[PDB]
Amino acid sequence: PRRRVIGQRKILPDPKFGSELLAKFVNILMVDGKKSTAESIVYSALETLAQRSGKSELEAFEVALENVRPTVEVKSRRVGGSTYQVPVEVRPVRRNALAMRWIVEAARKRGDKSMALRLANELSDAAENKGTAVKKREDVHRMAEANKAFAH
Amino acid sequence: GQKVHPNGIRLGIVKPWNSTWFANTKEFADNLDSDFKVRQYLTKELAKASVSRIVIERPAKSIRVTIHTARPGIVIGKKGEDVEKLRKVVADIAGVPAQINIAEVRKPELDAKLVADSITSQLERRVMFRRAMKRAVQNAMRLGAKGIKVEVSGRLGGAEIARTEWYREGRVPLHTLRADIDYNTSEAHTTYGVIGVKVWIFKGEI
Amino acid sequence: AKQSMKAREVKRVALADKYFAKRAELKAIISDVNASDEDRWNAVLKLQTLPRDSSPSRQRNRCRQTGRPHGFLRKFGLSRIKVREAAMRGEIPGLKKASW
RNA sequence: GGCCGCAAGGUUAAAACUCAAAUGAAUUGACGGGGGCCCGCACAAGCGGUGGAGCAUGUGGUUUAAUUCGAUGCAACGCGAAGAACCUUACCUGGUCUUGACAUCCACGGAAGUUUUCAGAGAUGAGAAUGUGCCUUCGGGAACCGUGAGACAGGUGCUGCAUGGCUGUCGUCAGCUCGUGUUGUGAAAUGUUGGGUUAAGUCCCGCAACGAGCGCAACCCUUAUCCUUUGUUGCCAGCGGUCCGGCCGGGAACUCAAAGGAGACUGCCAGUGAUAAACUGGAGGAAGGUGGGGAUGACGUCAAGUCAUCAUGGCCCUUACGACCAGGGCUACACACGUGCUACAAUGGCGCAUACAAAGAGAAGCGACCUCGCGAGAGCAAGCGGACCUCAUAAAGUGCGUCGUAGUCCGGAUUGGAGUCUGCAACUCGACUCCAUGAAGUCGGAAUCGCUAGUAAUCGUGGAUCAGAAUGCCACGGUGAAUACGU
Ligand SMILES: [Mg+2]
Ligand SMILES: [Mg+2]
Ligand SMILES: [Mg+2]
Ligand SMILES: [Mg+2]
Ligand SMILES: [Mg+2]
Ligand SMILES: [Mg+2]
Ligand SMILES: [Mg+2]
Ligand SMILES: [Mg+2]
Ligand SMILES: [Mg+2]
Ligand SMILES: [Mg+2]
Ligand SMILES: [Mg+2]
Ligand SMILES: [Mg+2]
Ligand SMILES: [Mg+2]
Ligand SMILES: [Mg+2]
Ligand SMILES: [Mg+2]
Ligand SMILES: [Mg+2]
Ligand SMILES: [Mg+2]
Ligand SMILES: [Mg+2]
Ligand SMILES: [Mg+2]
Ligand SMILES: [Mg+2]
Ligand SMILES: [Mg+2]
Ligand SMILES: [Mg+2]
Ligand SMILES: [Mg+2]
Ligand SMILES: [Mg+2]
Ligand SMILES: [Mg+2]
Ligand SMILES: [Mg+2]
Ligand SMILES: [Mg+2]
Ligand SMILES: [Mg+2]
Ligand SMILES: [Mg+2]
Ligand SMILES: [Mg+2]
Ligand SMILES: [Mg+2]
Ligand SMILES: [Mg+2]
Ligand SMILES: [Mg+2]
Ligand SMILES: [Mg+2]
Ligand SMILES: [Mg+2]
Repeated sequence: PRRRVIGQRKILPDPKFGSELLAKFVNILMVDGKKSTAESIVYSALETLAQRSGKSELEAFEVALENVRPTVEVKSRRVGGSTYQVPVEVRPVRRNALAMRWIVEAARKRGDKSMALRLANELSDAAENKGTAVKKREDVHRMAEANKAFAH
Repeated sequence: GQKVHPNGIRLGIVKPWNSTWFANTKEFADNLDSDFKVRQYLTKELAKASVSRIVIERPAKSIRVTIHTARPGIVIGKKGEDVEKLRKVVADIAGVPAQINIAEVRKPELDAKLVADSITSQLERRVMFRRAMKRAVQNAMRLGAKGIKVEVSGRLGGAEIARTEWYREGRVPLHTLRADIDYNTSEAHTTYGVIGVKVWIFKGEI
Repeated sequence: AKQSMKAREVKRVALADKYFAKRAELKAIISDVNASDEDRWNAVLKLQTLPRDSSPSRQRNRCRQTGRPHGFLRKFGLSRIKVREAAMRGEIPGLKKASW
């Protein structure tokens, strides 16, 4: 905004892991204000993935997170009718936000029987670079790679 | 834009109500109907008596009406021969026994209703509106009023196009709630149509 | 409104409160379950005899001053315009602008 | 026409005819695809929708005997209307009235009312018994019924471009003026410009200006913390009894109720600043810099809306443009648009069991308990003019089982049969219940809307209007997000 007055709002930790990042993930996955459903879904998926992997929920989630997060994006800038695609860096908080949002949106578009199974399969795939989320990240990286001539 | 009623916004702060009775839902509409008829009647007869406000109160199964006037002698009559007949007619209208009190208005040029009625009468008698408005403002200000505003709108002077003109002196802070403002209006039926008159009078802070 | 409408309302009120008791008794006869269907038939045929204006449902609420048939409020007996007019002058006891 | 020139042309130089102006400089606004400095869900950053389907509702058009009238870029289209079967009703067809459906004046026969009968769709016409009085100088005055004339009554008929009153919008934008003085022949200017600063013509400093008014802010309501008084129908910490029911005896600690106070003021600390105004941060505290929300709309603009709330000038009709009654219409239907509701499913559908609210209404009213009915409901019938009784089990949530991606155990339009209730009367044209049926619809082209926090999204509850008739309007709580680098 024109004023630049806002600050930052406090977020509560997750119920049974003591982590803020999982709480943010649950919030991203919530619809209509039904938080209990979202937290149960994510807990079930994390448990299934930990069983099928063996490491834990925490660092498995983290490992999937480094494989999807971006490092540079583009912004439009109109000049004379067309637009420059200028590349700019991404702050780490925005990196986490974009990673989680891409993960959730990719998982929502699948043909499994339950949302927990969808999310677990997608995030296990993304842990080793096979899903649609990593494809979106690669596309963003490629598009930012092409237009570096305007990167001042 | 439009402005709020100066009387309505100060009823819980400085101005008091004109009706001070209590009733349930079954009596409320009838009480307002009877009050309307009583006020209309007393306005009808007492026109040449310069009455400002009529306060109606209902103690118990009866009624008490207090009229504020600037000519109490003509209202009272001869040793009270008029108050009794007015009381009897009010008792007939309202269906309960009645009692009537008279309150004298000192300095009748500081009451907005009286000034509005005077201006209306002068307009009816074919007097130039600027003349009357200036006299009203001077008369009000000479008696110690803190401010006065007088507005006249309509088909002034018999013109083909209507307009609005107003005069003001002193302070009239309409946005200050605690301030004491007396506001009242009047209508004049000239040979070309209606002319509206509004008066604001500012007296004191608290 | 027109004076004709006010006259019609007055006449309807008169007929209604004149025939109230007879309407009540005939309706009570009809509404009973333990009776004779012949008596019910007679009561039905008798109920139609009365003038239509004796029904309380034939009356419309109207403003006590102007006669407007829309915007009525039962508490005061006036439509919105007249309620606001009177309320702004302090002629309705205890009523004031709300804010919460 | 003359003179000059190779030519292009140069030079000297008229008239008829036509209009009431054409023109210079400066003043106040408005505008610029001119320049600076700011603001706003205005972009950017995100979430959810509309435009496609079915249905509700308003509008345009067409049709009709009539589909009554008005609003009709933003600022009309769930608008007047907070609720059209009869009434409402203002429109159509038919049947009737003429001082009259509604007031005053004069003359005459007069109680007011209560049952009645025939003809008629009703309006109305005629007839049959009955009380025929009440203060009353026995003169009656008259609550109020019928007849006869006119002076008159009546008009939702026209003109919002003749008007009052009331409302929309720019816009909760920070602006708009005046007295005296001074400057200019004058329209006008200064003040109100300049440097900082603020949400603000907010404040400080300088200044041919010195002062003042309407605006901004404060005074008003509600919410968040604590204190004092009173304890019923409200409360139960410490004690006694219990049928486990604050149920009883009891207590005034606590929640709570409603009256009166304290509290938040850049008040204190540090730094910058022009020692100023102010700005960045910290302590204490329930709350920190306008804590949150509402009320409050300057001078004016749009010949904006309203003669159908009402009032009113002028015009118009008076056996009719006024009045009464029955039936119909405002609900039509090749089509086009606005605002909504319900969906297209597994973050779900269905079955069983179990937690946690707020606010509000009630006497031609709300209606428990018990009995009958699968059901809407019916019968009998306590309590309540209410912190006491009724409305009136909150829903999403939680645990267990099933369905396992199918036009389906998704969706509930249309249609047939049988009923309930309100109301003189549910054909046109009401709501609701039961059984049967089971349509389009698999996320919606070009376009387009709202929102910055207890907000969006989603789930329930109450009220006005009202005999009956909400998916609309106005209110109340549960759960509860994403994002804002920047101009
Ligand atoms: Mg009339
Ligand atoms: Mg009705
Ligand atoms: Mg020549
Ligand atoms: Mg040549
Ligand atoms: Mg010129
Ligand atoms: Mg010029
Ligand atoms: Mg400019
Ligand atoms: Mg400009
Ligand atoms: Mg946007
Ligand atoms: Mg649609
Ligand atoms: Mg229409
Ligand atoms: Mg029109
Ligand atoms: Mg609306
Ligand atoms: Mg009708
Ligand atoms: Mg007007
Ligand atoms: Mg001079
Ligand atoms: Mg200015
Ligand atoms: Mg100036
Ligand atoms: Mg200047
Ligand atoms: Mg300045
Ligand atoms: Mg100021
Ligand atoms: Mg203010
Ligand atoms: Mg602190
Ligand atoms: Mg602090
Ligand atoms: Mg116009
Ligand atoms: Mg207008
Ligand atoms: Mg119009
Ligand atoms: Mg009209
Ligand atoms: Mg009819
Ligand atoms: Mg309609
Ligand atoms: Mg189903
Ligand atoms: Mg499917
Ligand atoms: Mg069925
Ligand atoms: Mg905002
Ligand atoms: Mg809510």
